[PDB]
Amino acid sequence: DILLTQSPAILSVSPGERVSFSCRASQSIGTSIHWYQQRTNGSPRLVIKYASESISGIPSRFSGSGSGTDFTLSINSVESEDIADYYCQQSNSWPYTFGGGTKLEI
Amino acid sequence: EVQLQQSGPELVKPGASVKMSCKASGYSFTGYFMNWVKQSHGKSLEWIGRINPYNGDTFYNQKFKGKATLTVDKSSRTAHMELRSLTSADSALYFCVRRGEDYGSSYNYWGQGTTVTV
Amino acid sequence: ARRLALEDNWETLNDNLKVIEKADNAAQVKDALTKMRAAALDAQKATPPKLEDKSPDSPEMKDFRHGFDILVGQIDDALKLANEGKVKEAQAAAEQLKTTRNAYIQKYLERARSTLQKEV
Amino acid sequence: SWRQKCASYVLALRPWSFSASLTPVALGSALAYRSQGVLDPRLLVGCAVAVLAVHGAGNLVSTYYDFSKGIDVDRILEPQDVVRFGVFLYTLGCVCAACLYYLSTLKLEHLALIYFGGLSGSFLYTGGIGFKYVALGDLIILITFGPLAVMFAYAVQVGSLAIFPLVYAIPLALSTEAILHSNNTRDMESDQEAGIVTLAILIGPTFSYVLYNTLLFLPYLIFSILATHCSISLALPLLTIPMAFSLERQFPQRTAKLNLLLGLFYVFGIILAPAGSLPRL
Amino acid sequence: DKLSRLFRMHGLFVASHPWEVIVGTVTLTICMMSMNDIIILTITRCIAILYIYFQFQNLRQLGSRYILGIAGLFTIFSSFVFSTVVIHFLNEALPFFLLLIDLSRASALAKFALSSNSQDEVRENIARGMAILGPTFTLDALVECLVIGVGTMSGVRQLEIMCCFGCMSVLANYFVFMTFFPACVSLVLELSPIWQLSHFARVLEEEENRPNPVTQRVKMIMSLGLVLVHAHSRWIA
Ligand SMILES: CC(C)CCC[C@@H](C)[C@H]1CC[C@H]2[C@H]3CC=C4C[C@@H](OC(=O)CCC(=O)O)CC[C@]4(C)[C@H]3CC[C@]12C
Ligand SMILES: CC(C)CCC[C@@H](C)[C@H]1CC[C@H]2[C@H]3CC=C4C[C@@H](OC(=O)CCC(=O)O)CC[C@]4(C)[C@H]3CC[C@]12C
Ligand SMILES: CC(C)CCC[C@@H](C)[C@H]1CC[C@H]2[C@H]3CC=C4C[C@@H](OC(=O)CCC(=O)O)CC[C@]4(C)[C@H]3CC[C@]12C
Ligand SMILES: CC(C)CCC[C@@H](C)[C@H]1CC[C@H]2[C@H]3CC=C4C[C@@H](OC(=O)CCC(=O)O)CC[C@]4(C)[C@H]3CC[C@]12C
Ligand SMILES: CC(C)CCC[C@@H](C)[C@H]1CC[C@H]2[C@H]3CC=C4C[C@@H](OC(=O)CCC(=O)O)CC[C@]4(C)[C@H]3CC[C@]12C
Ligand SMILES: CC(C)CCC[C@@H](C)[C@H]1CC[C@H]2[C@H]3CC=C4C[C@@H](OC(=O)CCC(=O)O)CC[C@]4(C)[C@H]3CC[C@]12C
Repeated sequence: DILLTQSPAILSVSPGERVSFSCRASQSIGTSIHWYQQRTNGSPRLVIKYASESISGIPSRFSGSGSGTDFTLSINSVESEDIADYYCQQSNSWPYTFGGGTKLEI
Repeated sequence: EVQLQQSGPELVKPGASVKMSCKASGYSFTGYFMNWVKQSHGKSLEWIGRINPYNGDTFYNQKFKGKATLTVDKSSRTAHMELRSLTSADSALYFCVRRGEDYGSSYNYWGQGTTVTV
Repeated sequence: ARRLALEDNWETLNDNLKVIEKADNAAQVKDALTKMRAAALDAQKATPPKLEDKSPDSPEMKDFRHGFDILVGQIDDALKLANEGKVKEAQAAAEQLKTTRNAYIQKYLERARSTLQKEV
Repeated sequence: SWRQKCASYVLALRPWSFSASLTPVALGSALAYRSQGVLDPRLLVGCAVAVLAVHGAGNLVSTYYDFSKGIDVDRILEPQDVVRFGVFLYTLGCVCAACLYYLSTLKLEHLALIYFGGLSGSFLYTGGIGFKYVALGDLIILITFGPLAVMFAYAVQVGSLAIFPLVYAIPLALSTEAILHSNNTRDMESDQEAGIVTLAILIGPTFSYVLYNTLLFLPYLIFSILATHCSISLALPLLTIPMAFSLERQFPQRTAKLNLLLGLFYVFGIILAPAGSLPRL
Repeated sequence: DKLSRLFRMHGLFVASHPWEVIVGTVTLTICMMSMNDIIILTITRCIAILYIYFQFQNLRQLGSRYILGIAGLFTIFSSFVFSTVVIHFLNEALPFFLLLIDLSRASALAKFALSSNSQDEVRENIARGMAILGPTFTLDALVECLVIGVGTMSGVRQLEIMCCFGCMSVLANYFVFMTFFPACVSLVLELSPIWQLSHFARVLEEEENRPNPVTQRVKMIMSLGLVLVHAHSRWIA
């Protein structure tokens, strides 16, 4: 079980400003991370796959970066549709383990 | 356009068994795996396991080896999961989730959530 | 033949440990310890495949040699402890041999064997 | 992108793929050149692709079985990507075979007989073996896929079937078995724990050691016979025997490489032979 | 889905009317028949009987009599109809026949029928078995017949005869399993509920009767290729 960790627990932001999360792994997992966005009373909705490759249908503000152990997802200009919980998942070794969750706020 | 329709909420008693259906419609059912994820209270996603629909070759997570056994219904396009010997800790949402269409995609298509209550 | 010989030596070492564990007489144990002496001295020459690129004047090689030295040391202790017919203390020495084996030898041996097969 | 799937195209290859696919075809064309005296560039590439396709398609049959226990590059693989790739490869093979028929002067009944009967005759008796008895049923594929690739390559060039191209391809048939057996040896404990059965598990640790040496040292005896009795040129593969001794002492990257050297020197032996110095040419 | 339903209908139709179909089949065979180098054979006849006995001893493990009795009755009629056809298209051919006979699929369909619990349920079980084992066997009987059939155009006489026996073996073997056998297995269990194979078989059946997809897709391409080889060799050439 590759234990994943995440570093603001609750992130307080303002509309327009840039934000950044940090899914720091315990082991070296190559470039295998996946960032899901779960809103209130909804399902997880894939945003970035393998730490950098954007998903067709997602707004362009979602941009992933980093490799090796430290990974970072960042949004440039948050809207009313970005207030949600963000989990990171490794698909490198089995079982696949999720992060903790980074919640947004106004 | 793939959708994974899922069963409704289930109220049960401790020690019972429950069965959840994920009616996968919109694609060749026997081509992809059918994974399962448990979202407990406190918002912590855990991977239960997977099942190959063609054979029925399951492959579980070592934590969920005892109390979660996946089966498949190839006739009606329905993947099942049976939770046995329930306790207060197993009240959670359960998603069915499969991979993207092409190679080198991660899990796009999720279900909707079966709100199990003990 | 190296990995095969290594495997044989290791298995015969377990076999010797087991016959010592199930022994009731003196002469058997008295020959077993000399067989262990022989097996250990044969395995001492058998250098690990993991440490081939480095010269024998490295700390790890001295540690490997010292590990084998503390094995044979306890075998020698078992000789001078069991030559008068007392097998219980020799058994206890064999039990401590397991601990030092698992401490260095077995960890290293289970590494050398793994390394050897991979190249071939 | 193309690279993320180029990393997926290594899924249909094994360490013994070069020795089983491409070395036979190269030998067969050398035989055809040494026998008849005219060689075709186009047919060589066609044969080279037609054989690799059928080999790769057969490797994916074994790849699909590795989803049973969870024995399975750095991407999430599903059992649709294997099926789609196996189908594509085999279709590529058949298209290459059709183009070879059109270009060459071989009769269609014989080209079908070899290609569909021999090369693609594996698929008939696999599917029922299960994930345990794959490695055991693979010896039988490697014994027959080697000589038939040499004949296929030879026949397409010359324009009729022969019998000697099977006899000339015994050394290359044995050298590939050495790689497969040596690979099965190191995975003995893991396959035994997982419930898998191979030859090396069935016969034991020491009989494996005898079999490995037999398969390693027979080719050199065959070349030693052919060198002194038939043609002095065909002693060129005996320049690798110091490596074979090193391999016998250290007991599959080294084995796989030895096969490549043996195969190369064997082909260069066949080419450099004097006119009418080799049997049945 | 569409083929499974069709084979279901066939299975149920044959299972429902045993007496008429078996008489019709035998009558047809009567109307067919009564209308009008040692070393190679030795090695072939030595290996073939070993293969048959291996398969019988594999069947022996189940621990039931009726499965052996039914598997035995399939063999006799397949061997009989092959003898009829091989006489009509002309002792020494049996070594190649006994290699191509498929007793696993004959046993499987019987095991489906033996897991029943009532005389009405047996027929529905035969139909359910037929639906799973119909397409899988038809495709194999197609491929193997075409693949052996390509050798009858080669030129070599021994091979041209050895392949002809193989083709007529596979076809006569398939026809029996489709027509005669399901009626026979229905009728034997009809005239005789002391058959315990439920709890063991009812889990493994639907996983076992699944071949490899990578094989089953390649067989269709091979089938489609061989049809062109044949079609081009016969008519156009
Ligand atoms: C190996 C398997 C797939 C069986 C092979 C089946 C063949 C009998 C078929 C496949 C495609 C066929 C055709 C390939 C091309 C020619 C020439 C073509 O007409 C041309 O002159 C065009 C030539 C060109 O420019 O490519 C008409 C059909 C014909 C005679 C056919 C000959 C027989 C072929 C090779
Ligand atoms: C060149 C040609 C003519 C050689 C003939 C090739 C096959 C008929 C042979 C090669 C290996 C054989 C056997 C090797 C040992 C096993 C176990 C045997 O019986 C079992 O134990 C059942 C287990 C299972 O298959 O799951 C059935 C499959 C298999 C692969 C056999 C099936 C027939 C096989 C594939
Ligand atoms: C290898 C080739 C020659 C045949 C491969 C396919 C057949 C084994 C199967 C496929 C569907 C079958 C069925 C197609 C439709 C007819 C008519 C029909 O007969 C009835 O029972 C009357 C209608 C009814 O009451 O259902 C159903 C079964 C039957 C005889 C079957 C005949 C055999 C068929 C063609
Ligand atoms: C005799 C002449 C005048 C007419 C030719 C008709 C038939 C010989 C053809 C028509 C449709 C064919 C197919 C009908 C369905 C089967 C099963 C089918 O499905 C599978 O088995 C796929 C694999 C699987 O599902 O396990 C594949 C083609 C096949 C073998 C074919 C067998 C031969 C058939 C009956
Ligand atoms: C599409 C569906 C219906 C399946 C097709 C498979 C078979 C029903 C066909 C395809 C080609 C056929 C033929 C292949 C070559 C001939 C030669 C022919 O002549 C001889 O061998 C000498 C004896 C004589 O003079 O008849 C006898 C029938 C036979 C073996 C046929 C057997 C049945 C075969 C294999
Ligand atoms: C389970 C398997 C191994 C048994 C079924 C495979 C047989 C159908 C095959 C294996 C090798 C074959 C060949 C064995 C040797 C002979 C003689 C051989 O020599 C010639 O007659 C040359 C003729 C010419 O020059 O054209 C040609 C092929 C032939 C008839 C073949 C007959 C059929 C055989 C026995």
